Amino acid sequence: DVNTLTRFVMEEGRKARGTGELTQLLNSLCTAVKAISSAVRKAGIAHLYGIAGVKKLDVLSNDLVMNMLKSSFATCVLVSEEDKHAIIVEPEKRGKYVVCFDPLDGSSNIDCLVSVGTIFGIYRKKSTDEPSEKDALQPGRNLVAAGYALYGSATMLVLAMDCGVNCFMLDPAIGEFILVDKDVKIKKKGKIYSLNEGYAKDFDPAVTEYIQRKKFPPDNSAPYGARYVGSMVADVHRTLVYGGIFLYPANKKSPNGKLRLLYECNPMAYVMEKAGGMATTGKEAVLDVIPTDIHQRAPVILGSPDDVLEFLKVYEKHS
Amino acid sequence: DVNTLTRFVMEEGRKARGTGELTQLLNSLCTAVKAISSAVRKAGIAHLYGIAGKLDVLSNDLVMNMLKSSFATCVLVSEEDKHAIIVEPEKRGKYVVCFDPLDGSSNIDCLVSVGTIFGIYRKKSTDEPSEKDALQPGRNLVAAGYALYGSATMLVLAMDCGVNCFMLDPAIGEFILVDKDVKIKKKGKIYSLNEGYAKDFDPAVTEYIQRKKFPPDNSAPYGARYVGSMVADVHRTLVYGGIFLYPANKKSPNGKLRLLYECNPMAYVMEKAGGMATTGKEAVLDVIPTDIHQRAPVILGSPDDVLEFLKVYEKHS
Amino acid sequence: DVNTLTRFVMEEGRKARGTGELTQLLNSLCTAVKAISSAVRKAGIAHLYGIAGKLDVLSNDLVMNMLKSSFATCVLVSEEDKHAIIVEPEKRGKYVVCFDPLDGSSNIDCLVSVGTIFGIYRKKSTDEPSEKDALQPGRNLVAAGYALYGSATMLVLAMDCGVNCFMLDPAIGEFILVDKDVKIKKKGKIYSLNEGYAKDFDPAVTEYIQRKKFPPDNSAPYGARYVGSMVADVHRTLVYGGIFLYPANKKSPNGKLRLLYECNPMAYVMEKAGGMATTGKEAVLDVIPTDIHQRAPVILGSPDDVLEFLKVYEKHS
Amino acid sequence: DVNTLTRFVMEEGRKARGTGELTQLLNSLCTAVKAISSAVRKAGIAHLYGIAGKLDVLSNDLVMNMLKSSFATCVLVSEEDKHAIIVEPEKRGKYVVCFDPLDGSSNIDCLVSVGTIFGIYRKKSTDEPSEKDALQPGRNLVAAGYALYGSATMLVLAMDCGVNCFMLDPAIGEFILVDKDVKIKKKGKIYSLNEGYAKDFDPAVTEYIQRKKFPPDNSAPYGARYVGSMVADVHRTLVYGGIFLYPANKKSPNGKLRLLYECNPMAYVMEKAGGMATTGKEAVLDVIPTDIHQRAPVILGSPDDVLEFLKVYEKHS
Ligand SMILES: Cn1cc(S(=O)(=O)NC(=O)Nc2ncc(Br)s2)c2cccc(OCC(N)=O)c21
Ligand SMILES: Cn1cc(S(=O)(=O)NC(=O)Nc2ncc(Br)s2)c2cccc(OCC(N)=O)c21
Ligand SMILES: Cn1cc(S(=O)(=O)NC(=O)Nc2ncc(Br)s2)c2cccc(OCC(N)=O)c21
Ligand SMILES: Cn1cc(S(=O)(=O)NC(=O)Nc2ncc(Br)s2)c2cccc(OCC(N)=O)c21
Repeated sequence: DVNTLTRFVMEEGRKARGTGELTQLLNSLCTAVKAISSAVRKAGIAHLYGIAGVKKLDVLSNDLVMNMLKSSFATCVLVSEEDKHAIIVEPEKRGKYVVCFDPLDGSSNIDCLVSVGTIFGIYRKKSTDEPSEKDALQPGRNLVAAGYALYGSATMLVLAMDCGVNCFMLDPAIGEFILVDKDVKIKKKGKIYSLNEGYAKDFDPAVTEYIQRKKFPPDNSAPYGARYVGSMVADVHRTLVYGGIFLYPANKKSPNGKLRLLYECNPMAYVMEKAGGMATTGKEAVLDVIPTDIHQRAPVILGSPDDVLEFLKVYEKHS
Repeated sequence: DVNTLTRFVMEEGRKARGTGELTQLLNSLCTAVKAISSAVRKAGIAHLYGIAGKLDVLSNDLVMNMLKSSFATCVLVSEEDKHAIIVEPEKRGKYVVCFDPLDGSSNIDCLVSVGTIFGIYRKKSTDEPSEKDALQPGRNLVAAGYALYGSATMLVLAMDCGVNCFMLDPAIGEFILVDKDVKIKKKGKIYSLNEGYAKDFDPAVTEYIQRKKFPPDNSAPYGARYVGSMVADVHRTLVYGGIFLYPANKKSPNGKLRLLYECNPMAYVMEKAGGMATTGKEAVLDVIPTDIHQRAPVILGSPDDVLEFLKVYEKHS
Repeated sequence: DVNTLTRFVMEEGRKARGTGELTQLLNSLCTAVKAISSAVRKAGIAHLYGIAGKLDVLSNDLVMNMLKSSFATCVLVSEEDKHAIIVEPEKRGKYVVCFDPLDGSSNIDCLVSVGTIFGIYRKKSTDEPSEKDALQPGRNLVAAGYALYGSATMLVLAMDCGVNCFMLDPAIGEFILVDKDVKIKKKGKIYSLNEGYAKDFDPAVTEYIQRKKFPPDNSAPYGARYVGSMVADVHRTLVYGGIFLYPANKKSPNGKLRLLYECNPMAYVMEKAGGMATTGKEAVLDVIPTDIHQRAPVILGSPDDVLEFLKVYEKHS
Repeated sequence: DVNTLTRFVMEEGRKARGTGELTQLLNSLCTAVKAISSAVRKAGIAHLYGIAGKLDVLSNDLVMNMLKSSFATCVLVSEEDKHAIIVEPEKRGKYVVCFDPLDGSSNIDCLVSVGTIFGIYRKKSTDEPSEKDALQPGRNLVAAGYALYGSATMLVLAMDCGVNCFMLDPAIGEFILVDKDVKIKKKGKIYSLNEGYAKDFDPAVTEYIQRKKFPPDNSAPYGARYVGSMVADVHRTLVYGGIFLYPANKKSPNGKLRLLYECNPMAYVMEKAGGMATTGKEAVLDVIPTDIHQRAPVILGSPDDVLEFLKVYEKHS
C-alpha cells in the first residue's frame, strides 16, 4: 500500500493520541523543504537572466523555514545556523516545540552544484519559564524528532523518531513525499571512511593512526574506500545507506571541532542511533553533550558501530 | 540579452554556414538530457509505489532513440552496450556519438550526483559506417560535454568556440546560458582522488599528494573533495579550480576510466577551458584507441596543478 | 499569512476536536487530485509517443486507491463504476465518498476544462456497509467540492465553515489558500445553458431565457457562456455571478447531470457560498435518491437569478 | 518515430533550404509559449502569497523580448501596444509578427482557457521599417497559429505544408507532435457565438442560428458551445467541426475581433485545415488592412456550415 509523508505522520500521531501540534510542525517543515528543492533546482532562473526582463539561496532557505515554522502555530523557540540569537515566536503563534535547524548546509559548495541539504532537530520545551534561548540548551537525547532533507540527484526526506528512521522520496510530478524505506538500519560494518584528508597535517594522533589502519590494514585485507562530498548531509546519508564511518574530528587548533552541536551533530547523531549506529565526540556521545551556547561546536565520528568502535580503540590507544 | 541552448546552437551553425545536421544532433541530445533529468529526480515515482494500484537502462534508451531519430548519426558507442550500434540506413547521418548515458548510477542508491557524458566525431569515410569510426583520438572531437544531475541540472558544451554552461530551468524545460566562454582558474586549491587506493599508488601520485597536504613552501594545504561520480568531481574542478586524479597503478596499468566516453569528452572540455588533461605519459586527446571500451588514466584540471603534477611525474623518471 | 490545504484542514479539524479520520480522507483526496492534474496536463506524454522507443480510468484508479488506503472510507461511489464499491474490512472507516473522477473527459480531445467532483457523507446506518449508504440527500454532506483543471488547477472546498479556494502551485506541489469564505454575487450578468436543446425546452425555460436576451426593463442583455464541462461553468458562475442551467429535455426527461456526484456537491458549494440550486420543483440538496447513478435537472447560481427563474417557473403552473 | 516542434521545424527548414531566420523566430516563440504556460498554471504563486513572509503584461513582455532577441524580426504588432514596435537595427530580421500575447485573459479570473495567437509575414519592401509593413492581407501569411492553455497546453502551427498540433510535455518542457496534417470535418454539429446579444443580431445571423436550433428538415438540432475565449472555441471548432461566429451587426458594422492578430491567424489555420473563414462580404484573408488594430467580422469552421451561413447571409442582402 502506498504511503506519503503527510499520511504517515498523521497515522503515527493518531496511534499515540497526540494533539496534532507536532504533526502540524512536521507538515510545515515538509512544505518548506519542497520550496527549497524547487529553488535549489533553479526553477524560474530564466527570469533572473531576462527572458522577459532575487534573494540569495541561503537567505531564501532561512525565510522559508522560519516563516513556515512561525505560521505553523506549533513552535516557540527557533535556532538557525544563520541567526545569532534564537527567535522567540510571537505569542499569537506560540506552540510547545523548539526547532533548531540548518536551512542549507553545504551552501559553500553549491556553485559547483554538488548535493546540499536541510538539517533539523525538534525538542519539546521542558521549562515553565517564559521561552528564551535557554530552552534550546537541551542534549540530543531529549530530541522528539530529527532529520534532514538531501537535495541530490533526487530529493529525499529522512525522518527519525522513536519508531525508527524512515526515508521519503520527493515526487516532483505531484509534489509529494513517497515512503520508500521503512525502519532503516545501518550495516554493522562498512567499507568507506569520509573526512577531509587535505588537513592531515593537523590530524590528531589518533585520527592519523585510524586512517592509516584503513589504507594499510595490518592483516593486508582490502582497504576501505574514501569519499568526501564536503556537504555534511551528503556524507552522512551515504554513510547511512552504505555503512561506513564519517569523521569531523577535533584537533589541537580546533579543540571542539567545527560542526555545530544543536543543528548539525545532534540531528545527525539522532538519526544514526535510531538506525543502529554510533555517534561520538571521542570522549562521549554527541546526544550526551550538554551545550552552553546555541552555536557551540562539537567533534563528531559516526557510522557503523564496528567502525566507530575500532576508531575508539585506536583513539583510546593514544590516551 | 537572454539566450538558450537551442538558439545558441542555431546562431553558431548559421555563423559557420553548416548544413544543420550537428544542430539537430545537439538538439536531440538536449531533449534526451531533459528526459534523463526528469527520471533521475524521480518524477512519477509515486506510480512505482502504487499510487494508482533500471535507470541506466532507461537513460541509454533515451539517448539511443533520440540520436537514432535525429538522422545525424551513424555510429553510437555507449558504456551500456558491449558493441557499437549502427544507425539504420534510412536514418544515417554523418556523425559518431560516444556516450555514458548515466555515470555514477552504481551509487545512485545514495542519491549521489550523476551525469551524462558525450563526445561527437565526424565519421571516417563514405564507406559503410562501422565501429572503427569511433576509434578516433579526442583531438578529432567536433563537440563534447556533460550533463550534471546535481543539486540543479547543468549542461556543459565544449566546441571550437569555447566552453559554455547552460542551466536547465525545470519550470519551463529550457537550458539557459549562464556562463559564457568559461576558462578554468590557472591554479586551484583542491585535489580530488580516492585516497583509499593509496596502498597501490604510484610513487609520483604518492609524492604529489604529499605535497598537497604538506606544502614545501609553507603555504596552506589543499582541501580534499572526492564525490565518487566523475561528472560531479570534474565539474567542480572546472568551476572552482584544482586537480582531479584517477591514475594508473601496477594493478591497473591503464587506469579505470573509459577513454572514449568518459576521458576524451572531459579532456576536451578542459583544454577548451584553459586546463590540461594527461595520462601521465601523454595528453588524453592524443591517445589513439584500439578498443571502444579501453581505459585510460587521467589527471586533469588547472594548468599549474597539472604542470606541478607533471614535474613530480617526470622526476620519477 | 500563508496557508495550505493541509494546514487549513488540520486547523479546522483540531478546532472541532475530531479524530483525524476526515482530515486523512481530505489529505488522500488532495494527493489524488495532484496526480490527476499532472496527468491532465500530460506530464510524461513523450513516453507515450516513443521518446524511448485512458485518462478517466486512471483518474478513478488514483482516487479509489487513495481513498481505500486512507482507512477513512467504507462505501465508494464513482461515475465510472456501475455498482458501489465496498471497502474491504481492514480498511473501513465511517465515510461515504461519491465522486466523478474526471468530469468533462468526453470532450477532453479539444483541451476543454475538466474536473474532479466529490461529496463526503458520514455513514448514517449501523448496517453492514452497502450501496444503500450512498442514498442520502445532499443536506447530509459533511464536505463537498471540486478540482478544476483549467488554465490553472484550483481546488474549491465547502464545509460548515464556508467555501475556500486553493490554487495548486505546480512549482512545489502544494495547494495555496487564495480565497477565504467565498460568497457569490447577489445577481449576475451571465447565463449558461446548452441552447441547442431549445426545441425541447419546457415553457418556463424558454421564457426565462427570452428575458435574458430581451430584458423587459431595457437593461443590458445578459451574456451567454456555455463551455460544456460542468466544473468549468459552475466555477465561472461561482466566481462571476450569474446562472447555470441543465434542465430536462426529451432525451433526458429526468435531467442529465447526476444527483449524487455532480449536482449535490455543486449545490452544496453554492448554498454554503450563498447561492441557490434547484430542480425546478425543489432544492437539489433535498432530493432523496433511490439510485446511485440517477439524474436530476439543475438550475443554480446567484440568488436573484435563480429566484427570477423560479418565479417564471411558478407562473407556468 | 517521435517528433518535437523544434526538430520538425528544422526538418521543414532544411527541406526548403531556407536561411534559418524563420526557424529561429519559431523556436523563440516556443520558448516564450512555455514561459507563458508556466505563469498561467500559476507556478511560483506561493511566493506571491508570502510563503517566505501582470499576466497579460508578462505575456506581452516574454514574446516581445524573445522575438526582438531572435534577430528575425523588424516590426512587432501587439494587441497590447498602441503603436507597432520597430526593432533596433542591430536586432533586425526579415519578419513582421502580429500577436495577441494572451487572448481571453479578460476572463482569466475564472480559470477559463486562454491562449496566444500569432501571425508571421515576410516584410515586403526594403524601406525603413514602419507600421505600414504590418498592413498586409492574411493571404500573405508565412506561418500562423496559436498556443492553447487548456486542460493541457497545445501549440497549433499552420504553414503551407499544413496544420500540425504539438502537445507540451511539462515533465521535460518539450512539444510532442501528436496530430500531423489535420483537416477539419466537412460538416459539424456545433455552433459557437454569444447568443445573449441576440437583440443586436443581424437578421441573417438570427435566421441561421434558428435553422441550427430548429432544423427545417428531419435532422437533430445542433449543439451550442461558447467559452468566450476565442482560442478555445476556434480550437474546439477545428477538432470537432462546426462553426464559430463573431459577426458584424449594425452597432458594430465591422465586428469586434481584430483583423491582424486575431482573425487572420485563425483564418489561415482554418483554410490550411480545409475550412473556410469569411466576413460575410469576402474571405477574411483577402481584406486589405489600413490600420494595425482594425476590426473584422469572422465566421469560420467546417466548410458546409460556412457555406450554409453564406447562403442565408446572401438571402438578407
Ligand atoms: C508523528 N507524530 C505526531 C504526533 S502529535 O502529537 O502531533 N499527534 C497528532 O498529530 N495526532 C493527530 N490527530 C489527528 C491527526 Br490527522 S494526526 C506524535 C506524537 C507521538 C509520537 C509521534 O510519532 C511517533 C514517533 N515515533 O515518535 C507523533
Ligand atoms: C553549433 N554548430 C552546428 C553546426 S552544423 O554543421 O550543424 N550547421 C548548422 O547547424 N547550420 C544551421 N543552419 C541554420 C540553423 Br537554425 S543551424 C556547426 C558548424 C560549425 C561550427 C559550429 O559551432 C561553432 C563551434 N563548433 O565552435 C556548429
Ligand atoms: C476539517 N475537519 C477535520 C475533522 S476530523 O474529524 O478529521 N478531526 C481531525 O482532523 N482532528 C485532528 N487532530 C489533529 C490534527 Br493535525 S487534525 C473535522 C471534524 C469536524 C469539523 C471539521 O471541519 C470544521 C469546519 N470547518 O466545518 C473537521
Ligand atoms: C519551417 N521553415 C523554416 C524555414 S527557414 O527559412 O528558417 N529556413 C531554415 O530554417 N533552414 C534551416 N537550415 C538549417 C536548419 Br537546423 S533550419 C522555412 C522556409 C520555407 C518553408 C518552411 O516551412 C515549410 C512550409 N512553409 O510549409 C520553413
